[PDB]
Amino acid sequence: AFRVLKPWWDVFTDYLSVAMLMIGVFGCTLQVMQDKIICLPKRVQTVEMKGLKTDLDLQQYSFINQMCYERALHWYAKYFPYLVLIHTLVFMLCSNFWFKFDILYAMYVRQTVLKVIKFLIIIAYNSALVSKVQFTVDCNVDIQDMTGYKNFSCNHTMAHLFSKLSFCYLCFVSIYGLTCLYTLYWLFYRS
Amino acid sequence: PAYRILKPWWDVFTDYISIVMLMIAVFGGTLQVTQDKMICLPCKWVTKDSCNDSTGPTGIKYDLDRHQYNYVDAVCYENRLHWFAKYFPYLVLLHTLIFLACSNFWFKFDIVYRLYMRQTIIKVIKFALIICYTVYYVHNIKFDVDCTVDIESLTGYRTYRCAHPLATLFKILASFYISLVIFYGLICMYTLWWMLR
Amino acid sequence: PAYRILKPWWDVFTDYISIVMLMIAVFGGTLQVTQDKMICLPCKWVTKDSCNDSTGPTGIKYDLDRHQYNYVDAVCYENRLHWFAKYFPYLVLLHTLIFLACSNFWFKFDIVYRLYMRQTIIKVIKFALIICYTVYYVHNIKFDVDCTVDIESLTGYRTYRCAHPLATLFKILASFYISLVIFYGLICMYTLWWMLR
Amino acid sequence: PAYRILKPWWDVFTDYISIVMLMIAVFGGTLQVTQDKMICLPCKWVTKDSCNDSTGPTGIKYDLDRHQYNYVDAVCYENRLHWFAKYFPYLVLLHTLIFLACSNFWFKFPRTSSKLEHFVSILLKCFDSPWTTRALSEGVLDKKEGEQAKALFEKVKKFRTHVEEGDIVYRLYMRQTIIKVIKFALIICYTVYYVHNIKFDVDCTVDIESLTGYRTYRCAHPLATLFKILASFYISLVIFYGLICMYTLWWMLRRSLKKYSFESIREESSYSDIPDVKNDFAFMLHLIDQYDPLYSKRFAVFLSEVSENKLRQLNLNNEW
Amino acid sequence: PAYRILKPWWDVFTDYISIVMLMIAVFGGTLQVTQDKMICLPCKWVTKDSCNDSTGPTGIKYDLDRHQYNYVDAVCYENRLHWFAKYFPYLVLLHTLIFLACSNFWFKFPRTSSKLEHFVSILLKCFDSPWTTRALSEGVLDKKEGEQAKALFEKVKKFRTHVEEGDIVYRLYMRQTIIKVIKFALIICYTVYYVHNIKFDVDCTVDIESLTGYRTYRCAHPLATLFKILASFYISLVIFYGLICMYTLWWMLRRSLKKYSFESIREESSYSDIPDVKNDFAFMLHLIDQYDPLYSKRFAVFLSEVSENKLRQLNL
Amino acid sequence: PAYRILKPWWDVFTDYISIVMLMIAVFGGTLQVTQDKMICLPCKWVTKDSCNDSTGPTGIKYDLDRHQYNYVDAVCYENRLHWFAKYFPYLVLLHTLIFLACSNFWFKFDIVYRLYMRQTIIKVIKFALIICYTVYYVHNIKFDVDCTVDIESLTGYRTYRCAHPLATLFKILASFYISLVIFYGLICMYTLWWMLR
Ligand SMILES: CCCCCCCC/C=C\CCCCCCCC(=O)OC[C@H](COP(=O)(O)OCCN)OC(=O)CCCCCCC/C=C/CCCCCCCC
Repeated sequence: AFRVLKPWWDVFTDYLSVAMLMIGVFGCTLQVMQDKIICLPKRVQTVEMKGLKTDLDLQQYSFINQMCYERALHWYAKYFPYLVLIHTLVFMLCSNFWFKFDILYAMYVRQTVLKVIKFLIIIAYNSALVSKVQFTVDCNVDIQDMTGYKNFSCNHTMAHLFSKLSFCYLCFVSIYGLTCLYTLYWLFYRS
Repeated sequence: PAYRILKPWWDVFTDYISIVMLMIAVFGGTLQVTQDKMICLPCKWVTKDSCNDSTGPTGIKYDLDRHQYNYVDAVCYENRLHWFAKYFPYLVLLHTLIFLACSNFWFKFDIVYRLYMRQTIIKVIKFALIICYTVYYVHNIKFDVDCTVDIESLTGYRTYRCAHPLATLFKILASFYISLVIFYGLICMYTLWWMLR
Repeated sequence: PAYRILKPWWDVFTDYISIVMLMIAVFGGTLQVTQDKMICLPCKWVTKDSCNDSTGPTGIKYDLDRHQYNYVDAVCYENRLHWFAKYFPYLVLLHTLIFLACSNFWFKFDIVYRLYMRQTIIKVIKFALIICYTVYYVHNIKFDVDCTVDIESLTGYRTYRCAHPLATLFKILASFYISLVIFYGLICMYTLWWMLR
Repeated sequence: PAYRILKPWWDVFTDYISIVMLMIAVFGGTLQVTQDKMICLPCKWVTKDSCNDSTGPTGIKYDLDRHQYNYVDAVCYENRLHWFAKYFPYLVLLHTLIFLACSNFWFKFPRTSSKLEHFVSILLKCFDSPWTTRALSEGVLDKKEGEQAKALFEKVKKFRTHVEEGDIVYRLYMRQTIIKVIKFALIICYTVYYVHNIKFDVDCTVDIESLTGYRTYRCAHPLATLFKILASFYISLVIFYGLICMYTLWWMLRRSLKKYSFESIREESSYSDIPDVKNDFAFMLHLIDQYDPLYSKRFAVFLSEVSENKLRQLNLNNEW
Repeated sequence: PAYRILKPWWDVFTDYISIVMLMIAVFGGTLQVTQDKMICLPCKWVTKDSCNDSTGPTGIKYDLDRHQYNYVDAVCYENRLHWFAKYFPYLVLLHTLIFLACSNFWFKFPRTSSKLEHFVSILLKCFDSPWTTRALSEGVLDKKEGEQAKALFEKVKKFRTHVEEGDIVYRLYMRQTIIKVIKFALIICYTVYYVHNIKFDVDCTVDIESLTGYRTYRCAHPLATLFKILASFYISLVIFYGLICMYTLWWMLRRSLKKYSFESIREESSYSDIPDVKNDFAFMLHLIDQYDPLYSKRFAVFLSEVSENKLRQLNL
Repeated sequence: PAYRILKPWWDVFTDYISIVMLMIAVFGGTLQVTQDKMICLPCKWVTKDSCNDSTGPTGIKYDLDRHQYNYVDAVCYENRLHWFAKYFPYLVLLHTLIFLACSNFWFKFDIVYRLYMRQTIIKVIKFALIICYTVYYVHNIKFDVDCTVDIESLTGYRTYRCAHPLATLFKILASFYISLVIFYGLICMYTLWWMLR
């Protein structure tokens, strides 16, 4: 049993990585649902209101749905759980890297530094690209030849859920990086 | 293992309460991921952003397609449904997971007794925050939901009156959840006093 | 373990009946989660909030969208369907969970004799309550349910005649569930008879 | 566990048939839960509530919404579909559960369970005893193995006295076999008589003209022939089960299983003192002979008293 | 249960093929359960119950509701689609279940299972006994080890007497393999001569003219090609299975399994009176040869009375 | 078992990559059974199998039933889509099974050294063939498919501009696969050098 040589930071990171995998599985299940985006045209042809007749079939609506999923929605907004799953696989692979490997000190600080830089890169990229998960999307695909409308407004059904999942994911990686930075401080504070 | 002598009846009771809270969270998340939606019909005759609510009977033609209806349902599901009514299963999942981490803290972490003392303070203060936030927001879930998203440029109407089908379920789930939390907290509260005396 | 000598014949059969009731419970819960809904058609002829029910045949044009139909189903599931017909699998879940908690409390806890006698009395009175409370309400699960929700300002009708598809199958569950409870009480009767003799 | 010695080939056959039967039940159950439906189409031209069954051709308009059509499918699925086509998998699950409970009924019944575990334990540990090898070989006896052989002799005499009085296990196995064969007969009867009611085409007359406009509809049940062939397959399984059970019942009536004879073993061996056991002893010894005669041959020595005298002589020489 | 030494390479390969056939059957069955739909469109121009197939194009309106289409789909999927194209996954379920039952019959048949576990247990006991190593390398003998060595010799003698008499295991394996080969032949014949009936385009003529207005319909079967692929793939595996099975039968006619020759083992060793065993004992010795002849070499020294003599004088 | 310590680091790396590429194949198969469709919209201006493309905007009426759309999509999917895009997951599933079976064939059967020779050679040659065939056909996983079947006798159109929905993701999935195999191939070449050392 290596639990004696497993301090609190390693066990905390293990449980956090399990949480990462659970979050990624939940996000993949969210992406499993067929109904992803819902698109309606713009400028479509007490006061009584009347519904606007878009003059569109079901399959035309589905076509605009997938087209605006293609060319208007952000790639991170479409594969955020995908990146989450890949990156937690990387986390559990390189979390036991020192265990699965002055050479002892060397590979231990190598593991800590690799974990720290992965954490920092994840923080930078997530903080940069998290704002792109929006509900109201403006889509300007050129399918006027088939539908008749050149501009569309769409809604991403689970965009709020992806933003909340990204907030929880960022909190988890934040605790991860705080405990790993404490590990690095303890390692490099003394010889 | 042989830790049942180190696990007294309050730790086992809180563990079982946590298991029930976990499967409640799983049930809520499953319901929200599969069958959760809203069903919105526009208010045909409106009086200042308010539904006035007024030879045989014929169905009202809104002339909205099924897709426009889907758009209205999603848009009203975000901007007007109360956030607790949408994030209750994820909130209870997060609370259950943090309770599990707190209750199983010494099992993989007189310093042990002081650690349990700090653990009990943290767990009981989280119980206090949990019960306050849950009690204050249980009555903020309603079946019939008003909506004023101002999407007249896409469907032609402003105000909508939607139905949230599983909303009551969440309230009922939340209701049961309150009992569990209270039990958990009450049990934990005794432990604090049991170590205070 | 070695506690099988403390579990007589009646205990083994009651445990097996409890597992079988748990399978019935989870089957009903899965049906409620997945395929529970209603189909509600408006009544063209009405007489004071009641369906009047009054060469080749032709179809009746209700002049309603699909989504107004969905709203009618949701509102007549919330308002005019009996709560027991909606919550019977969940109540059976609660009864089975508390029944397992009562049956196996002395294993996880003249103290033992006191728990055993209390559990026997509780299980007999709980069987009586369950059989009475389920036989009383079992007629609320009907195939045809006439609903009247006053959504004329949003739909165009006042009365509808819903059909509940998974109702009668629930009946086939419920009676069978009751039958299992009957057998439980029968075993309990013999136990009490043995407790008298 | 080590109960497989008490289960002959017919018990293993019935256990596997019941497992396959349960698989059929679960498959049909998820089929009925998820994909079971009816596609009901109204008859435009009718004659006394009966479908008359009457320039390129063009389609026939019914003016029915999707919700009216769903109502028609639901109403003609409940009111005019045969109940067998709807609840056949649940019936199969019930029959399979009852068969499984009957098969393991003497296993969990405490009065027979105690006898069964005692018999299995002392039979296996008598097989493990080297006194059987030393005796059927015929001193070669250690103090410790002689002591445990004496203890096993005492245990065998005690169990023989304890189990000779009652034949409850034999009666329980009789009851299980008779219940299984009569349930096979009932299942075959009603399934054969009711399997003709699973048909693809159903003419439903549910009288919902006030809601849809048509009196009679013609419905196609998509999962009908499937629910036929499965049922036919199911019937085949039951037949096999019944035949197996029939043989078992015949095997428990050709000779008296409550009177065992050691004539072959005590004739081929030097010991002619081994008596004939009766009642439950005889029944479990017959069940073990259905596994192999070897277990009975190695336990017949421990059942003997001349072998006990020879062992006592060996221990007397060992101590003195 | 340590039965793996009794299943040769052909048995393991056939079990793996049956497992992957179970996988094929499960996948085909769940696809047929969930997404096996037929899409039937009527043909406007009829030519003696046959479809004529004749600036901006305009769509063809049939005036059919979404349920009328679902009814014609069900009718022409049931009546006119060939039965193999519908129940192929259930056929492969039944066939692979019967193949597995045939493979594990002698494992689960107590009359031969008891003999098999007896034989396995004594082979494993003789595998660890050190008189075997002393005899093959051909002395010190502890009292306990000499005791279980003589005891194991006596079990070997009694168990040879018990097993050599009958041939139930040999005849049951004969019956098993001949049933497997005849059923493989039947499977290949019917599957080969029926597989070509999986077709994507089917022209149905069901006479629902009173319910829809059209007599002849053209239907797409989107799960045909996949079934075709799976069918072909399934057929290929049976080929493999079939080939393997013939090998076993060929092996079981290559020489009489009811007799065994110890000529090589006793010729290379000093003990020259090792007797040639027969029947069930010879047959399971042959199977252990097909697994590892080292087991037969290790066991062969307990069958000679000369080794009994050497063990007696060493123990004396 | 008894083979835990024989494997070096590269064997464990190959096993991990094999597990990842296994569940990649399985998840692709789940996507293929679940949401594998493609939506064809008929071309309003067809001049000898060519889509010409020469107030408020308005939609286009194709006058096709939903079932004629279903027939068009099914026929354009099974007649005008490359086998690679349609059967990406079953083929990668076959590759997983064959790769894993060849990686563990010596367990199921210097004969061992020659067997592991043959298995390593098979592994590296199948890596090469898989890379070649995958990069040679990776271009056919594309969204836009101009299908042309000429079933105008049933639809009234002859060309349709379909767009495959689960393609680009499939593309990146395929991309992931090749990248994984690339590292696998790298490790494989190392093994080759070892067994050619
Ligand atoms: C011969 C029998 C052998 C065993 C077979 C057992 C039968 C299983 C019975 C059903 C299993 C799943 C129940 C599903 C019920 C819900 C149905 C539902 O929601 O709708 C069907 C739904 C939508 O379909 P359509 O609308 O036709 O698609 C759009 C057309 N382009 O269809 C689905 O795709 C169902 C969802 C997919 C999951 C079901 C399983 C399918 C097989 C999975 C293949 C890969 C699995 C790998 C196994 C992993 C093991 C480690």
